Amino acid sequence: KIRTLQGRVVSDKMEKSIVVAIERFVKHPIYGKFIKRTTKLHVHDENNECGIGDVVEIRECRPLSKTKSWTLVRVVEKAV
Amino acid sequence: SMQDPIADMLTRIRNGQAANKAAVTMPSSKLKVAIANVLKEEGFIEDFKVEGDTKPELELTLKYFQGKAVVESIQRVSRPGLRIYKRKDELPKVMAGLGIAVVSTSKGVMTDRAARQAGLGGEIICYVA
Amino acid sequence: ELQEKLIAVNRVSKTVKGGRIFSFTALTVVGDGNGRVGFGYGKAREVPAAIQKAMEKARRNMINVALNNGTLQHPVKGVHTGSRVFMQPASEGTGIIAGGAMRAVLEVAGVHNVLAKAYGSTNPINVVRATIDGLENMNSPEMVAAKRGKSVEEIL
Amino acid sequence: ATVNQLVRKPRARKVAKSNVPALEACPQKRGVCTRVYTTTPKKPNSALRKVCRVRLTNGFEVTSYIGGEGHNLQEHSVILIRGGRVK
Amino acid sequence: MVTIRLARHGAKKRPFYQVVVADSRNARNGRFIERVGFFNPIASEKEEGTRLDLDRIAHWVGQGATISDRVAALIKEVNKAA
Amino acid sequence: ARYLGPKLKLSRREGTDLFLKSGVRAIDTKCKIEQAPGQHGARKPRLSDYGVQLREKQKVRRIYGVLERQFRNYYKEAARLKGNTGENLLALLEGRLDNVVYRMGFGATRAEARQLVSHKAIMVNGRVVNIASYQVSPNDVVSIREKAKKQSRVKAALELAEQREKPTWLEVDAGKMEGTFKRKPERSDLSADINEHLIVELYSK
RNA sequence: UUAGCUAGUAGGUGGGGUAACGGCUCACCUAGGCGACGAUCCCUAGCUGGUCUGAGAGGAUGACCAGCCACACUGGAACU
RNA sequence: UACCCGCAGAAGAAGCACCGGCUAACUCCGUGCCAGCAGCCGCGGUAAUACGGAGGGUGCAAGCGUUAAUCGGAAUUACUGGGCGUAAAGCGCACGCAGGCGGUUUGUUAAGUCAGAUGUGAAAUCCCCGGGCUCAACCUGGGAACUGCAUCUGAUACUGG
Ligand SMILES: [Mg+2]
Repeated sequence: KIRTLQGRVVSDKMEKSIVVAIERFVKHPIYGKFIKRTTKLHVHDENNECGIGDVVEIRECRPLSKTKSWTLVRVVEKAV
Repeated sequence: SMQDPIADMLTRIRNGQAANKAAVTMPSSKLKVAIANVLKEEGFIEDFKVEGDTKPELELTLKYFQGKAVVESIQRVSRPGLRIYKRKDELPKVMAGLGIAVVSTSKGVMTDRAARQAGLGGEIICYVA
Repeated sequence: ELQEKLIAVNRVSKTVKGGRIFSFTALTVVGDGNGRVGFGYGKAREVPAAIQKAMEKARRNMINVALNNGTLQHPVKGVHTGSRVFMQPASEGTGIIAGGAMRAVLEVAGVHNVLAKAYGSTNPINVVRATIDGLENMNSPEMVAAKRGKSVEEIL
Repeated sequence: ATVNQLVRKPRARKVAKSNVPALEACPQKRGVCTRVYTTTPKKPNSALRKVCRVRLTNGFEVTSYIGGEGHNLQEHSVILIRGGRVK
Repeated sequence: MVTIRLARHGAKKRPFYQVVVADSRNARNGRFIERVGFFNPIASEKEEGTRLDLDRIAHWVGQGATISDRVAALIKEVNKAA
Repeated sequence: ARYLGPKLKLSRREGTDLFLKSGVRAIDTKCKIEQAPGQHGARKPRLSDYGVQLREKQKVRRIYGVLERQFRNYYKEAARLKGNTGENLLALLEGRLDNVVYRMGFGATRAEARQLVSHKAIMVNGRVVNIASYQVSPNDVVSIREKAKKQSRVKAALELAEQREKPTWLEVDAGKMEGTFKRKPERSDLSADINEHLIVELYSK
């Protein structure tokens, strides 16, 4: 129901914050080729619990930090 | 090496017309039969004979008319390096509709004029004229 | 009734020990207003003389073209010797849209409402050879019904 | 011409320049006469082409052909140029 | 705030008015809010001269709209003629 | 914004009939009908493809006296419309008010029809229409108003209309000096010397 | 022939601040942040509806009308 | 003011550019690589349709030319819609990461994709059908369109997972 997204957990080093990159898969406006395009986001996790290199599921929230307005909701396939 | 069996198929059809062969064979695929069961229905081949157990082999029968060929043109629209997805309104008219355009939509494989009457677009495979 | 149009007046030369022998060459096309058309490239020592040889070539060796009512039946392209030329049927009451030799060859072909475009070499000898080849293999709905073993309504 | 190369690099349409840059996209520009003289042209033609070295508005020092036959031009004179090369 | 005023849209010496819902701080070229009709003072015969959606107007007065002088006159005189 | 020069000089250029005078005196008794005007007018050149398309369009303009820009506006209008554009174009030419007065033969020439519309002596649906280039709607009447019914150049032009072929799409009267635009004409209802497939292509380079 | 850039920077905790959330500010932690999908730096530029051309694809373009933005001798700052 | 009648006479009311081919339209005379002309090719070195003048003609028109400026023609950056043996162009080869690309078959997923539906995509403009100004320009009614994006419901052939 909620406008939620997934993506790739890139960084988990800084506290209560993870970096998640998102693949948007879009047509070129002229050449028509479908391009994998990457949108990274600073996502507020709690607990610093996310393993690096992971698929998370996120949600747009009120502005948490100077570079961070995103909070996860849940985690799929945490392992390596 | 093997980047497409479909572009392999159409070229083997294309080179067999000029070679004036009566039977063009190749290993078969599930998508290959779904195309080969159109052109018999659309009247561009005469027979296809899918056989083979360990590995299915599709064997075709080329349609020739007045000595010369029937397949005047055979192309590829959605190549593996560049895919084509057109809606029901942007379905083409091959040789002003006299030829046919093979489109695969969610309702299997059919021609464009059937897909217009189906009222739903999809992935245009090739042009046959 | 076979209306005739000259296309090119031209002066080529051979070279001998004495000097240069100028020779005048000419390209013509004939056509009946139906789907019968034929081109002719003549050559002599004289401008009103080489055209008659150009006509006499064109009066023979004709070609039978499946027209529609006043236009083509489907767009098609035409090539001969680097002279890629695209052509296209049009709606009624728009005239011939072409240039060079292509205006002449379609007018004796008896079409009336076309779209046409030349790419590459506009050499009037090979540009009209490309028009003919595209008009030659343009085929009827009736033939492809017979070629595919169907009817017109089984094609539409 | 592969579309991946076309993705990684767009078609660079060539950028053309003006052959008449001193007007700087203007129809006409005011000028000041600096030297009025004649010049022999190149090989296929033989004349004395009346011509003037011109200080412009923007400080440019150009040469500009005097059209017509006969004129009343001096140095330190205010003229107006339209363009066009002389072959 | 919300206004309904007369907006000159026509040639010189021959006026024509788009009487629309607009803003009382914006302008005639610029921002309206919603186009609720038109008016011609050179409305001749065999043609309508004032075609207004007189029910969405009642929706905005219900929201507390502001009605101009001729607009209050002509909405009356439409209802005093229709 | 009118042509004012010699009429038959234009006829000598295009070589054909342009109907520019009343035809009472014979046209060949007024000009050499097959010599172009001036010095080099006898010798016919091998005239090119560009010229005959120009001469065709220069014919049709000089048939109706229409300058190039205003004629181009007819081309833009006919191209916007549907079907055969030249048939649409000739309908616009037949739609002209000063044309129909000549087609009803109220003025002896088109210029003699034009001056009447200029001098306001016409009523269209009972209304005076000063514009000569006005487009005539179907099922309308074109009446001579009663100030200038008494002009001798009106009724003599009626006899010249008797000399000409009567048009078909015009319910014309005589005793009231009025008419009625029945319907639009066809290409077939006009002459055959005007090629549809040339004036289109001239403005479609 | 612009490849490294960043220290309130980047995140946290706590305090403060604003109509509002948030290095918004401060303190204290943490060393992060960013970049070859062009960061950085330089040059040029108000932006869009649109306009012009082109068969289209596109290309160029932003006077007039609009929608937004920015500016008001210059540089500053608050006031109400 | 719009509009309406008188008034008077053909009256008060046409000009630029062009003619060597390109591109519609030519003679004559001056001129002699001079004077010059010139978008290009190119004309003038005593017989110039290319200079200058005249005549004649062509093109437009209350304007006509030149310059500037943008696209088109130009497929001459080729998505639509190019090429690389010698006309410009395949690295001197090999390796290989990121990268792009992927046999076959079954389920799953429904991401892409397709279909439907909601929201929005302001007005103006353009298009279509009308109307109004004597028409036209212009004004204006209605429509379509605004090629999108968001959301929801599907769809399962293909491409993904
Ligand atoms: Mg038409």
